[PDB]
Amino acid sequence: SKVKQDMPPPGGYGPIDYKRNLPRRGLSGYSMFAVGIGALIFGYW
Amino acid sequence: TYKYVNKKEQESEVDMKSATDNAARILMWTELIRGLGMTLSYLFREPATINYPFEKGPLSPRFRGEHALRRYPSGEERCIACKLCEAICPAQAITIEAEPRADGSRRTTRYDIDMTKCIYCGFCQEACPVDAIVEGPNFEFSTETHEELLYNKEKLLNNGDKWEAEIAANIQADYLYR
Amino acid sequence: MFFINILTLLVPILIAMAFLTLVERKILGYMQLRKGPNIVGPYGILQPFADAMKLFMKEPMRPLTTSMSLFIIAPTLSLTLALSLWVPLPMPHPLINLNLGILFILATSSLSVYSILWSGWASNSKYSLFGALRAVAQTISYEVTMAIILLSVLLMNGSYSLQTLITTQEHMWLLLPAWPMAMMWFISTLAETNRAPFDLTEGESELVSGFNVEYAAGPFALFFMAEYTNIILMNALTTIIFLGPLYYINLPELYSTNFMMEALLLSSTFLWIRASYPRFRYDQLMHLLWKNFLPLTLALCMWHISLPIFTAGVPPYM
Amino acid sequence: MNLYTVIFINILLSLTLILVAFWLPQMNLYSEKANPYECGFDPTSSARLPFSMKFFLVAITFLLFDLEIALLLPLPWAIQTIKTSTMMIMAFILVTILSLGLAYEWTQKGLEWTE
Amino acid sequence: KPIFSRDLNEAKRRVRELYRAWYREVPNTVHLMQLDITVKQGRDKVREMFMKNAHVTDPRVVDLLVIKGKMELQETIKVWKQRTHVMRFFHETETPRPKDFLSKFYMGH
Amino acid sequence: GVVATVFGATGFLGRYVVNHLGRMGSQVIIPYRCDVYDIMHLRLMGDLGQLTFLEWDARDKDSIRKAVQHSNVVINLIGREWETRNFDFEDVFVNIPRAIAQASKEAGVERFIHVSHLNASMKSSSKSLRSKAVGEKEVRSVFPEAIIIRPSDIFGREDRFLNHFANYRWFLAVPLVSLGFKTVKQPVYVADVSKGIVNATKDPDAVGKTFAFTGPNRYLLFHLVKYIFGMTHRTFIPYPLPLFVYSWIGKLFGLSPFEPWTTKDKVERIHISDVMPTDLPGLEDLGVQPTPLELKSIEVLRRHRTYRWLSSEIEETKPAKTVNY
Amino acid sequence: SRAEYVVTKLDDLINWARRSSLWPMTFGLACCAVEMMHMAAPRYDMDRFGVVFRASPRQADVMIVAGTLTNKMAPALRKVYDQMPEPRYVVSMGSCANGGGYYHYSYSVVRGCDRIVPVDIYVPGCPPTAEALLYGILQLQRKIKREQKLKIWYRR
Ligand SMILES: CCCCCCCCCCCCCCCCCC(=O)OC[C@H](COP(=O)(O)OCCN)OC(=O)CCCCCCCCCCCCCCCCC
Ligand SMILES: NC(=O)C1=CN([C@@H]2O[C@H](COP(=O)(O)OP(=O)(O)OC[C@H]3O[C@@H](n4cnc5c(N)ncnc54)[C@H](OP(=O)(O)O)[C@@H]3O)[C@@H](O)[C@H]2O)C=CC1
Ligand code: SF4
Ligand code: SF4
Ligand code: SF4
Repeated sequence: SKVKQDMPPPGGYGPIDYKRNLPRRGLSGYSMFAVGIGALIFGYW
Repeated sequence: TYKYVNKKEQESEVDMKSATDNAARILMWTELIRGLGMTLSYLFREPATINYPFEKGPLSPRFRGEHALRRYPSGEERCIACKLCEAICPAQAITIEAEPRADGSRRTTRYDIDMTKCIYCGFCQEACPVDAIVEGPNFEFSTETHEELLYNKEKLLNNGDKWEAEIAANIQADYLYR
Repeated sequence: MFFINILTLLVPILIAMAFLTLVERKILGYMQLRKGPNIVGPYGILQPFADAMKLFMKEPMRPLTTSMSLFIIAPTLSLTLALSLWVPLPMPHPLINLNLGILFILATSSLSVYSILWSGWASNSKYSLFGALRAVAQTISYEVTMAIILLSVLLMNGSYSLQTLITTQEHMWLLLPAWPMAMMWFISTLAETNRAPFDLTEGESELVSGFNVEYAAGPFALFFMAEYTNIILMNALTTIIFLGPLYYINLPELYSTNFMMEALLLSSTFLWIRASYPRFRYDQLMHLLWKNFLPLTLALCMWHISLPIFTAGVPPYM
Repeated sequence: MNLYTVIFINILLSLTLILVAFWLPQMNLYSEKANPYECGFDPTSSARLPFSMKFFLVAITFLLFDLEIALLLPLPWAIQTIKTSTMMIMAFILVTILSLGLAYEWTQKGLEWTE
Repeated sequence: KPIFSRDLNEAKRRVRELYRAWYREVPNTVHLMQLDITVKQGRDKVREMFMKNAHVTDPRVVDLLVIKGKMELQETIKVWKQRTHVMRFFHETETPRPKDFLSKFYMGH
Repeated sequence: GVVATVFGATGFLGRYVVNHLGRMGSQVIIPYRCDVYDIMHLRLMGDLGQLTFLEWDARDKDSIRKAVQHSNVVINLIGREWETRNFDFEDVFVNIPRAIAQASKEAGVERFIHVSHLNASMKSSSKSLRSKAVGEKEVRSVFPEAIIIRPSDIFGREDRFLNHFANYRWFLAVPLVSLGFKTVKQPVYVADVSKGIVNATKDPDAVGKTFAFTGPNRYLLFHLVKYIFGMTHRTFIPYPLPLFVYSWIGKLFGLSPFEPWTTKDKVERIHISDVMPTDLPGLEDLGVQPTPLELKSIEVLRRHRTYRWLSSEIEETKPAKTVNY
Repeated sequence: SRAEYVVTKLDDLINWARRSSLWPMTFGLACCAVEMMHMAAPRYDMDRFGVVFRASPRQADVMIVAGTLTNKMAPALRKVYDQMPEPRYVVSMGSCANGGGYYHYSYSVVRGCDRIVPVDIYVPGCPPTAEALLYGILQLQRKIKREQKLKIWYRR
């Protein structure tokens, strides 16, 4: 009987993600302020 | 090899779009809303808490729990007053007195473990040459008094008889690693 | 009959606070990936009563170094004002219609800080004094801008009576014309109720407990009931001022239900924020309120002084 | 009357809660329990010692700003006037004066806490 | 070789300064820590502890004793040492054993 | 090698008795009827296996026999300052002591130590004292060698004496019979009484005798209360009040379902003057040097002060005036 | 049925309140405080049983002595135990607190927190599992359930 001992699989394990991923927001800024000003003017009217 | 966790990037990136984006970030609380969104995402996940009394966590065959003294299948007790257990116990929780039994056998007359003094390390069960003293899988043996936590030979033997099937199964599973 | 109305107002509010404690604990648990209470009764609905009975049956403390009169008045005043603030709220009809209901709210809420101040000073304990002075600083921070925000939004209502907001918002939320003021009002209420991120008057991490560190059993229960009653009250005030619910003269219950839904949402948002953000520093809170809210608050106050005149939209009086 | 009644009822409810809290539980009193609290070690000095205030200037500024709110609060009735030009000029002047005071303190570093 | 004091006279000067300091501090200690003893008892205890080392003749040993006494004095001046730590100087939990030969014979060996 | 059964451990004096026995290292048996929560303070008074708590009931004599089974010494501290709905002075001071003494005699306990009271007399104006005298007689009848201890008033942290008097501040002024005068009090220290009992558990000469544990000094009630209020820097406003009015006030206060603040018998015993030693042994016979009230009053009375006077020295109060009657 | 029956039901309500809401004091001395943190953690979640921590001793019921008690620390532990208002219970978790543990024969360790305060429950282990500490808390709750203070008062 040959040895049976805990070892990684043949070839190896799949790659591990460790590097930070923090997806960035798509909202522009001009659009946000435009929505704000539009709401303000509509409410004032 | 090293990396900069927080290094200055630039101090002149000026265009209207960048300035307005920064102003919107400051005045609209973009990252704060992002954190709120993360917490909202967590609210809708299945909680990891388990119904503990009726649902217990996993435990390996090597789990070091309440001690027990085993018997041979014929009902004979394995203990032969080695006192290797007593000599190796780092916390000096084991106390053994033995006499030559009426059979002419080497057996213990008293074997006391101070469970309030033991550090549950397993050195006794790994130094025992005949697998006499073991740490079963029991982790629920709290008491209302201190003296109940001073185990004697009868208590340890009763624990062994009570958990014999599980202790034997754990030893069967793990002994090849030992 | 007026007594029956008093009961039907007070008792539901107390029960609402009692179960708001449970809802807070459960929402925090679920956001944090745990369950929260669910043993004490079905889904833990008996938890607030268990806690109240335990606290009121626990031995109350009379520390040797305390000034007993103030030590005991402070919790009583806290709960008294917490309950009193509910009186003039229209939903849609107030229990007590006041011409200056908003000024009543301001004066009562401002007086409520003296409960914390006197409790912390009468505890005659160092951490209690720390908590009292942090309450002083917090009040200085937020009170200056809260009044100006209320004035700026009231220049569109036309009067100080709360009941007039219902007819002002008969076609559109006051949030839309004045969402910038709504944000600062929300932050100011968050700071006023001594809630995170502005949970500094009782800051467990820095002060073991703040003002109420020498308080056990019933007096502590009084403080903790006043806090949550005030939370619900402030969210309801936001719901009435901004987020004007629907009102139809023939369907008062529709207004009641819309108001309850919106106030519940805003209170759950309070708890959500508490679960999300870290705490402030009691100088950073004052600097925020004085260097980013007060300038913009003054600017918007003068903007809303100008707006009715140059739009010819001056509100009516009475 | 409808207001005195409700306020008195709230006061009586709070007082009854206090009375129950104090006269229901079983009480065991001794000096070690009744001593002041400080993380398990005896306080080294009284809590009545002076406790320096690092925002005293901002407090005495808050007084004046509170009186400014006092002056600004009659605006809902003020805007109901036929002299809208005068009312607007006065409101703008008052608000700008308040802003100038705040800005002067800010620049002179009055809003910064003492160290 | 001298730790501080060249000779026993200088060591004694240091010891007497320490005794002055402890004698001065006893009243403030009692008042602040709310001990259930009298100033007379505190100063008697200070004297007893000082005299417990009256047999020493080495200037270096006297210097060590004075240094450790100054350390205890600082610890007491500041309220680092609490009432439970200070009332240990009085041993008000000890039942004295006798020095009589017959009494010792009766109790133990 | 002492095994001692303390029948009133869960009390003001029982805790000290148990503490001193544990320090001596003798096995202690505590028969209790209260809740298990009320004995936690005794729980830590002895090393492993030294103390044995067992439940008992005065009605059930099997419990008494079980308690006194393997005991060499039986200390009986049972008592009560008011007549309970189920137990009255007669029961508390005669029936239960007699039953305990007879059970102990039958079991074969070497020593029995019964605690009565200094002014326990058959003619006393006080119901409790009159019952205590009969209890002494019955105990010495059913256990002829039983030791009898007769403490005066006992003062300590958990006492009903100095605390009782200092609590008169809640009533503004202090009513006294004859304005305190014509009343001599000789209070003893609880630690001294406990040490005396424990020492009597082994003193060879103590068997069969009656002791009177009394403090060193005798004060007039007026001067004693004045000293108490001086220690608890409170305003002392004494005024006279005839004994019948005092007893009516005690009757009023004794109607509470719980622990009465005061009672007719309590005022009677407060106002009955202590007797003189008169040839009884005393603490010095057992080797306890009585501790004066002046030394140990601060540790009892400091918790009744306001912040202003909390940190005041023992020497800031003028000592009382001791009579020599 | 009887005033005795009513008193028993009242005391059952009393004990239900006490055991359903018991607020351990934020107190941890050594390793074992880490397993206490893990029992707080999501997997076991003490809060599910109504057990929420409180920093002030004035607003606590049960003191969980979790870790070695040294001679320099014992007075402070006793002070916080005293300043806990009654009723108050003590759970000694870990071997250091049950007895002396690994450091039983040391010059600076109190051989058992029960030498300083009267202990209600003992949790063996080094450290005990978070499930073991939870079992100890349940045992304490059963102890509180069997109290009968009011029945004792009525009989008295
Ligand atoms: C049409 C002509 C006229 C037009 C006029 C209109 C002009 C446009 C005005 C746009 C401005 C909108 C008002 C927004 C006010 C925000 C004030 C501000 O700038 O934020 C301050 C602070 C930022 O922090 P900091 O980076 O330190 O800023 C100083 C930098 N040296 O930011 C903070 O205060 C955040 C700290 C507190 C966080 C609390 C947590 C809140 C969580 C989110 C709540 C979401 C719900 C809010 C809605 C409530 C509705 C009732
Ligand atoms: N000033 C004093 O304290 C003086 C005391 N004495 C005597 O010393 C003895 C101790 O009294 P003390 O302990 O000081 O005050 P306590 O009232 O505390 O003594 C009461 C003791 O008796 C027990 N007890 C009372 N009634 C019963 C009962 N019906 N069945 C069983 N046990 C009962 C109590 O148990 P629980 O409380 O758990 O029911 C408690 O252990 C008494 O005999 C007293 O007269 C002598 C002189 C003066
Ligand atoms: S426990 Fe094992 S090693 Fe020790 S005496 Fe018994 S058989 Fe021998
Ligand atoms: S597990 Fe370790 S400490 Fe415990 S008895 Fe065995 S050898 Fe001793
Ligand atoms: S009992 Fe064990 S795990 Fe717990 S603190 Fe002590 S050594 Fe660490």
